[PDB]
Amino acid sequence: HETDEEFDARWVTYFNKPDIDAWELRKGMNTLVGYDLVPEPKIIDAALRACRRLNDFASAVRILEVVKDKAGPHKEIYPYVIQELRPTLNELGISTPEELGLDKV
Amino acid sequence: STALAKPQMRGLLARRLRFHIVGAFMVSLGFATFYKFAVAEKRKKAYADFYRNYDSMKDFEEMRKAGIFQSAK
Amino acid sequence: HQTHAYHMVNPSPWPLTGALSALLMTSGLTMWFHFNSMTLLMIGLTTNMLTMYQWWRDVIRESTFQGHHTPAVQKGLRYGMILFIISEVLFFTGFFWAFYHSSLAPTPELGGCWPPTGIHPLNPLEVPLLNTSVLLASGVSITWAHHSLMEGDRKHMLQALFITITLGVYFTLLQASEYYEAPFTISDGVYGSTFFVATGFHGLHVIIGSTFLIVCFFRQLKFHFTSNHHFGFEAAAWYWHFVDVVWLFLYVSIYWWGS
Amino acid sequence: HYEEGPGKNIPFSVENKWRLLAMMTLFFGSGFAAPFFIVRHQLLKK
Amino acid sequence: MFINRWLFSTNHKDIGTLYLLFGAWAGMVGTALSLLIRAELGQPGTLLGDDQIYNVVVTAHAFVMIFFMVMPIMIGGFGNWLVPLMIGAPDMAFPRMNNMSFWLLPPSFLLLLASSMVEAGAGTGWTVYPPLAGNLAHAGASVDLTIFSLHLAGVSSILGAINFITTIINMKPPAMSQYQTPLFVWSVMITAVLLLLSLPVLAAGITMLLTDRNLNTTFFDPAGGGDPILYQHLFWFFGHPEVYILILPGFGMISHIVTYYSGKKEPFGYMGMVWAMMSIGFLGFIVWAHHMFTVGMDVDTRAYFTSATMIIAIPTGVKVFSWLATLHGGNIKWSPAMMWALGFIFLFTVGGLTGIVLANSSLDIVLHDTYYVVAHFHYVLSMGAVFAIMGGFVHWFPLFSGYTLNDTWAKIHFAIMFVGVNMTFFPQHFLGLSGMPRRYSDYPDAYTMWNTISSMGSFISLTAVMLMVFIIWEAFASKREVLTVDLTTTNLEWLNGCPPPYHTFEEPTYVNLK
Amino acid sequence: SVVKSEDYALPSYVDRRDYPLPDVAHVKNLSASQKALKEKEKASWSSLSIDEKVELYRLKFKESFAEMNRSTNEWKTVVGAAMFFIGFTALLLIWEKHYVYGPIPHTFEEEWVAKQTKRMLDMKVAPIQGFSAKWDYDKNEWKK
Amino acid sequence: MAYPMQLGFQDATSPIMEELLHFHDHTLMIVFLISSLVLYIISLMLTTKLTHTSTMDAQEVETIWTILPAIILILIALPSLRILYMMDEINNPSLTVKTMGHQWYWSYEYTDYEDLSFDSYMIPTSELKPGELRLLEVDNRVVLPMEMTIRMLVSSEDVLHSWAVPSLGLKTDAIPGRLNQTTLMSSRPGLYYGQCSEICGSNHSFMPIVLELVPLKYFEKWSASML
Amino acid sequence: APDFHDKYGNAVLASGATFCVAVWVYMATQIGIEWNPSPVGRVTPKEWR
Amino acid sequence: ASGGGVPTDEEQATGLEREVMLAARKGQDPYNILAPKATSGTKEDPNLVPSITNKRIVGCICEEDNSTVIWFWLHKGEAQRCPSCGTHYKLVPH
Amino acid sequence: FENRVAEKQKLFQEDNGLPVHLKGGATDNILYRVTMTLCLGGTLYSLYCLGWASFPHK
Amino acid sequence: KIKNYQTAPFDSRFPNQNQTRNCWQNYLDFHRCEKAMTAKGGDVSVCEWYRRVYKSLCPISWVSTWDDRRAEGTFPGKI
Amino acid sequence: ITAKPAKTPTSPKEQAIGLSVTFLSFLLPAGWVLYHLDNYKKS
Amino acid sequence: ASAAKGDHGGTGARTWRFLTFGLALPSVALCTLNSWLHSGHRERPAFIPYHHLRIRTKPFSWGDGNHTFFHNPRVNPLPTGYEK
Ligand SMILES: CCCCCCCCCCCCCCCCCC(=O)OCC(COC(=O)CCCCCCCCCCCCCCCCC)OC(=O)CCCCCCCCCCCCCCCCC
Ligand code: HEA
Ligand SMILES: CCCCC/C=C\C/C=C\C/C=C\C/C=C\CCCC(=O)O[C@H](COC(=O)CCCCCCCCCCCCCCCCC)COP(=O)(O)OCCN
Ligand SMILES: CCCCCCCCCCO[C@@H]1O[C@H](CO)[C@@H](O[C@H]2O[C@H](CO)[C@@H](O)[C@H](O)[C@H]2O)[C@H](O)[C@H]1O
Ligand code: CUA
Ligand SMILES: [Cu+2]
Ligand SMILES: [Mg+2]
Ligand code: NA
Ligand SMILES: [Zn+2]
Repeated sequence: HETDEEFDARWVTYFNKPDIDAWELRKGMNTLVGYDLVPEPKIIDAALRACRRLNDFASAVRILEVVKDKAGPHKEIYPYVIQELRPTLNELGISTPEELGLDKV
Repeated sequence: STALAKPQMRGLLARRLRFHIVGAFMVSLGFATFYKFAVAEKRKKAYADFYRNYDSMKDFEEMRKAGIFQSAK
Repeated sequence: HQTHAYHMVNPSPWPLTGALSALLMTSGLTMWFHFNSMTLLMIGLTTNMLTMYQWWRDVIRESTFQGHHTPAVQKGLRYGMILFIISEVLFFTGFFWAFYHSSLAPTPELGGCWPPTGIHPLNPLEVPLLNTSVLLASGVSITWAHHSLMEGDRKHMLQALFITITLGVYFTLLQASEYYEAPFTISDGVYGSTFFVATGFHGLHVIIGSTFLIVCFFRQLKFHFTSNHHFGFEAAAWYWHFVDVVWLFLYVSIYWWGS
Repeated sequence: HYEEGPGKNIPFSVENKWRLLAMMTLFFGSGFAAPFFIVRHQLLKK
Repeated sequence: MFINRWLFSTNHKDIGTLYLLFGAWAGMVGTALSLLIRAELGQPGTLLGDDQIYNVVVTAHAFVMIFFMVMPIMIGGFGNWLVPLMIGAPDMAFPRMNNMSFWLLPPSFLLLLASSMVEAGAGTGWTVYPPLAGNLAHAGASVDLTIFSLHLAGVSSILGAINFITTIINMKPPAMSQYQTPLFVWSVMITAVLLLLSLPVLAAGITMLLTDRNLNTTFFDPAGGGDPILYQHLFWFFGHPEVYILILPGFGMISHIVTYYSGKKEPFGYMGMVWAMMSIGFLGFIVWAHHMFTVGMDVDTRAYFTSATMIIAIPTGVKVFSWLATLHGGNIKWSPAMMWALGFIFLFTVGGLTGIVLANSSLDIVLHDTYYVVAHFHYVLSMGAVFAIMGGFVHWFPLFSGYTLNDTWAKIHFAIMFVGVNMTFFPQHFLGLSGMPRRYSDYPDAYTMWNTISSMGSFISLTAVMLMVFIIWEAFASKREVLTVDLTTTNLEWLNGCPPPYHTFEEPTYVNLK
Repeated sequence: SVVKSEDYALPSYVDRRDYPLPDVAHVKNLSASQKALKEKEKASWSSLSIDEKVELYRLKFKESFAEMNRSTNEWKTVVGAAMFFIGFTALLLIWEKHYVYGPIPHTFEEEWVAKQTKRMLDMKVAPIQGFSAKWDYDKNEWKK
Repeated sequence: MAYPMQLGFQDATSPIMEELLHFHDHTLMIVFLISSLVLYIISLMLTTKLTHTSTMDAQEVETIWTILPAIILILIALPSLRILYMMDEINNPSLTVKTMGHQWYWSYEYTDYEDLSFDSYMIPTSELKPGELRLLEVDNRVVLPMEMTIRMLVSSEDVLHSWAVPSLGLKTDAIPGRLNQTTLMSSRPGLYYGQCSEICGSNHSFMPIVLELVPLKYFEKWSASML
Repeated sequence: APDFHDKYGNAVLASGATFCVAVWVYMATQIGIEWNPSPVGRVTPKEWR
Repeated sequence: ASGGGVPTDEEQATGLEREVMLAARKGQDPYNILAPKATSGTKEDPNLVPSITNKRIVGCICEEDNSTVIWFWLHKGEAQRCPSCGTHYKLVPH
Repeated sequence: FENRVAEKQKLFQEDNGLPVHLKGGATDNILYRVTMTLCLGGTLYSLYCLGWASFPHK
Repeated sequence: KIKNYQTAPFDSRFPNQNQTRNCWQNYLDFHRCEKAMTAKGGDVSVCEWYRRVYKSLCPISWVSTWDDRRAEGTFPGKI
Repeated sequence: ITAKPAKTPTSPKEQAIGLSVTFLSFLLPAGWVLYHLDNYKKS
Repeated sequence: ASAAKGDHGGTGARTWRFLTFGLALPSVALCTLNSWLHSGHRERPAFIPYHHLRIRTKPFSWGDGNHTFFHNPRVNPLPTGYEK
């Protein structure tokens, strides 16, 4: 019932659709976070670039927050994902929640 | 300087469940052994030890001498 | 304004008057059994009949006269009547259980036999057999009435339904006579107890079912039923077949096997 | 037709919270007190 | 307008509201009776009187808690409010007959109060066994008033069962099959089938008791060839189904609550949950004589009833594990309703397991008619049926009223009740194992410690009950109006707002068949 | 901003960590400067300041994840108040003992209990485990 | 009899009561295990921020959830039914004693040979001799020979009662018009207490049972002296 | 801004616990409740006959 | 053997019963007795949801045999999508 | 008999706001008042009888 | 003839907890036997086994009531 | 769930009044009966 | 058996009328004949005051308390025997 790689590839393809609309962005992220996994950086990268095509900076930040949330107590996952995404963050000018102060309670 | 290693990212909930259900089973076995020893077997031994050399007439005579009976003085 | 097919019933006082009638009938029975008085009971019986009359009157107003019985509504009433009959079957089942319990294990006080010492049962081949043929025949005539109605035949519906009612009344009169003539009574131990309580509740249901058929008879006289829409008639026919089947079980169990 | 909305779909008023407290006090208090007064009734009989 | 609306109702929400108010008042009566029981037992000696006044209190306690509190709240209250909304129906099938099911209950309760006021009351046990309940050992009107109270409650519930079955079968959207209706709706349908089949048999048995008391029949009197044990069979043929009637709507509410506060769109294993409730309902008709293991039945009959009773653990275990599997992976919201439901899962399991102990007829010889039975059934009733009622009440109060409770107060309430019921009933296991009988106003001295603790626990529960009244008052006093409710896509009863309009689904939902 | 009762049938905002992108924006109406900010968002986000990025976030969302997931001191109130009411219950029990309960039976007097204990040992109540098993019949004392 | 703060069963006085103790220990171990496992799994489900809220397939796991409880039920039923049929097995009694329940006391009849019968009433609390047990002593005890298989027949001359002696694992309902049989065998001499175990009216709490188990020769002489 | 629990939670917890312990200890020990504990290790058996 | 005299529904049905009868003859279902058949549900071919007002609740059985129904208000205007499966619905008021 | 159902349909569909239990006219109101009077009066009488039966009588 | 009676033995006709019919049957048998003997000219001593069994098993009040009803002519069993 | 602030806020003092009244409504009538039990029993 | 009739082709009122007049009512007529050939008193048995019959644990709520509801003096003895 489909490899990890086939799953990730379906999701990359989903977010990479050039004319993806706002509804499809939200549907995708809200569906994805129901699964027992933290999404691979390559999925998050495609979702963040969808945010860019949709001119939605806030949803890009929210997506980074939900990556951290899905890792639960595994505190090593989120800094790894951010590390892997730094080229995309720099290219698109996406500030992390931490850089925006949005990790303060 | 250094980069971070890729950690496990998928199936973390399922992994947690499997590990602890297995641990629950091991503890359940540990408990069953403790209970057989501390309760079930203890009771069998107490009853077997009590009756092994039990003298019902001697028991009766002790009770009779203590005055407990209507039918035996 | 609705765009479903179901019936939003006008606010109605009959649920409250019916509930109070139940209070008056039960506290009335208590007053009769323990305080030598029938007053409360008579009030409760009266308000009960008034409640039933006006409630079912209104159902006729809602359906024949106002058109609220769409097919969806009629289908619900079919389920309601079937479920009601099922609950009545289970009520009688308790009395059959009592009968078999006592007759299959007759205790020493009875003589350790069934029928008990000193009980002389009715001959099941005399009036009980007659009553059996009467209710079976009425199940045939009500079926004729049903088909006449569906075929649009007013005169033969009325004839068949009248014959059905007459047979119901014949059964009731025969049973009343058998009650008077019986040499045993309800106080004649568990034989009399099971016999009269079980056949007595059955006789009450025969009277109820006969009344329902009579309601249908007068509604038919007044042209309420169409050849396709006549659930009150169907419900009365189902109830009547239920009363016939309960009789057949009573006949086989108490009158024949229990003799 | 009927009143709709919060505080309107109930057979008791909630327009004044202190009148409501009184009504709730009588309502639940009377249910709780009844068995005690029935016991008192039965004790005072014989 | 007030009389038209509240005495002449044909509206499923208003009638549900009437049932909730009635059940809440009954709950106070039942609580007071439970406190009188535990006051009598809270120190050795006699407080109130001999076993007659004591067992009138015990008997009324049970009837009030069962017939006037649990059944009206679960079936008449939550059932009427929620079932039509959960299937998009505009009301019940028979909305005027529905009002008579409600209005039969105040007269039923009046008859029960009358039974306790006349003569010396009905000190019979809620089972009303003859000959103690017959016209020599209970001469006078009390037992007949009890019988008539049960007749009216029985008619009320039989007609209600007819209404719910018809509504649930006939009034769903045309595209919705029975396997697309929520589990609470299933739980009510199955409860209604149990009511339909079981209450007429009770009606038959208590009518025979009435005629033995007043018409000189002898169904249960050996002098006429009758048998006291026949009454027990007829009673328990109803009475075992009755305990499944008491818990099944609770199971339905627990499924909804656990799903909702887990953040899930659906319960785990829906068709297994349907199967399990149907299986429990079916098995619940073939086990009744485990209430009669000491009456002198043949050994093979005892073996059958032991075995059939134990089978019930299998579908029930599927439900427990499926609730756990619904929690699994949830975004857990630690609401007060969730706390009630979590307490339910655990404490219902404990009580169901002591029920499996009792199912063993050999052990039941020593446990029958002792406090081990009392401990068992209050785990499933005071910590199961009641916890589901409290969870459902806290969860749906904002739907019914349009106002929110104070959640901190509701959690305080849960905490107090949890301590109180466990302090009340846990020690009763020890009293039962060590031989304290049921229906006693006083006990040999050795039993004093656990009776003292149990009575102290009952007073903690009293404090929780009083606090519940205050909490409901505070909510209506402060008038915090609901705004947004999450998860409406899988909880249709919320989608018409809080409270929903008097008429809902005047235009039915659109559901296509595809 | 302001959510109204009459809005219950419209798509609504929620902060929930498993529904990260709600069905509507937290803020629907934009001032002149907020409109200009949404225009600027169409250009490179590197040219937005930190404050502008925060303002865009707070137009879209009400609470951050860290805010919506924060813990509270509520448990102290709950536990403390529960213990208060449990303590209040003991006042009721004290009242009951003082004004409702009379003397317990004379069989609880110390001398009665001492004699009854001896008689239970004389009839060897529970001699395998429960009671007399704990008495040393040879040394005439409770087993240590 | 029960003793203060008792948690479990009274000590066994008959072999069948000993069987019941071991069977209860077995079943209670299972009850504890299952309850503890459910409580533990609850806590496990509730203690992680990890989530998985999409649809979960149930088919696989429900095999475990039904087959394992079925096995456990069979492991309870086997020893349960063994004891049940052991209880029922023919034993050939040496003695038959009848007891009739009444409001509110028990009568006893020993009519194998002579017409011996007497009434047995609770000792009132005000008349207890020092060291006697409140609500449990009777004026006339049910004297019986120890180490012998005895047939008890139980009935009632009024309402239901039930004749119970927990030490011996006995409870038999007392039903008018019915003669119920049970067997009793005490491994030891002594005094074994029980209490009426079917609600029977005003003094249901106050009609106890006291068996006095002694050697046959003492029982015989007691019997003769009770004529 | 601090809520009720930030402001008062510590006091509620401490006062509630102190009150609860004190009044239950008083009830359990000072008002003549007979708990009827086991005589084992506690009662000196005394001649009765 | 066989006269007449029993009214037909055509002659005597009235009120809502008669409205349902007459509409069924025309193949119309104004009182929602039948389940609507789905379209492909694309944005191009949305399910058309009649209403006598400007919003109606839709229940979406996203896949055949799902036990979970997904419920939402459909409002007049641009087609909306089921939040679970995305199938499109458009309100056709009046 | 002749079929007068159409007449009754017109009467019970008249747009007069009356609930169905009163819509036949003045006789409905009379029968309703009789029923409700017997019910409420009988219920008060039953409460009196409870009162009487709740106490012993010499 | 084969005495040493202690109590009534197990009887396969009545193997269950309810022993009512065992008492009843032996009461009937004894009295049937006694009727046959007192008449035709034999000794009631051949009835003795039934006498011992019913006396062992039957509650005194049952025997007493049955005896009274035989004297009254209201005993419902066949003797 | 979300909700509006209270339309008619119930202050801590008002809650203390409502709680006290509620508790007294249960406790006073039962307490009166239980206090007078002996008065009833011997009469 | 399963009887011995015939019929069908399309069910109807005519067939059920045929059954009503051709089978059902003739059967009632036959049983009415049979029943009234066997009617008239049979002799009432000796009165015996059996204790399982003529039960009185509470007076009946009508009459003198001692008569059943459909008491027939000819065949229903009182606890003390037949009435004069
Ligand atoms: C389960 C209900 C939840 C609340 C429970 C509250 C109760 C507190 C315990 C909190 C923990 C309760 C767990 C069970 C304690 C068993 C005590 C016992 O010695 O039982 C012994 C037997 C009889 O045994 C014997 O014949 C040999 C006795 C040897 C005695 C030596 C001295 C022992 C210490 C004496 C003092 C104990 C006093 C206990 C006094 C307790 C008063 C309240 O009695 C029985 O069968 C009792 C039958 C109980 C059947 C229900 C099982 C529920 C299990 C819950 C599992 C999860 C854990 C909950 C963990 C907590 C989850 C929240
Ligand atoms: C809500 C009410 C309720 C419910 C649901 C139940 C549920 C059960 N009850 Fe209980 N019971 C009562 C209320 C209830 N009972 C009452 C009121 C009485 C006394 C009546 C009176 O005399 O007044 C009583 C009496 C009673 C008796 C008679 C005892 C006696 O009088 O001597 C018995 C006997 O078998 C019994 C058994 C059971 C069983 C087997 C269940 C089963 O349905 C329980 C099934 C649940 C589980 C087993 C737990 C969950 C399962 C798992 C986690 C799976 C794994 C488990 C195993 C492998 C064992 N009950
Ligand atoms: C073809 C005849 C049809 C029956 C009509 C007779 C009136 C009875 C009305 C209801 C019948 C239903 C069963 C009631 C129980 C007993 C009546 C049994 C049938 C009957 O009529 O039995 C008669 C006795 O009636 C009696 O005691 C008492 C009769 C008067 C008391 C009526 C019953 C009072 C109790 C009613 C309880 C109702 C409980 C209903 C619960 C429903 C479910 C909630 C028999 O007469 P008999 O002189 O003993 O013997 C004949 C000797 N020649
Ligand atoms: C299980 C449910 C009940 C739980 C416990 C109830 C707790 C009691 C609350 C107070 O109840 C009151 O207590 C008073 C005593 O404190 C009683 O006054 C009585 O005693 C007073 C002081 O001795 C006199 O002044 C009064 O006249 C006299 O009525 C009074 O009547 C009663 O209402
Ligand atoms: Cu005798 Cu209880
Ligand atoms: Cu049961
Ligand atoms: Mg019992
Ligand atoms: Na007491
Ligand atoms: Zn969908």
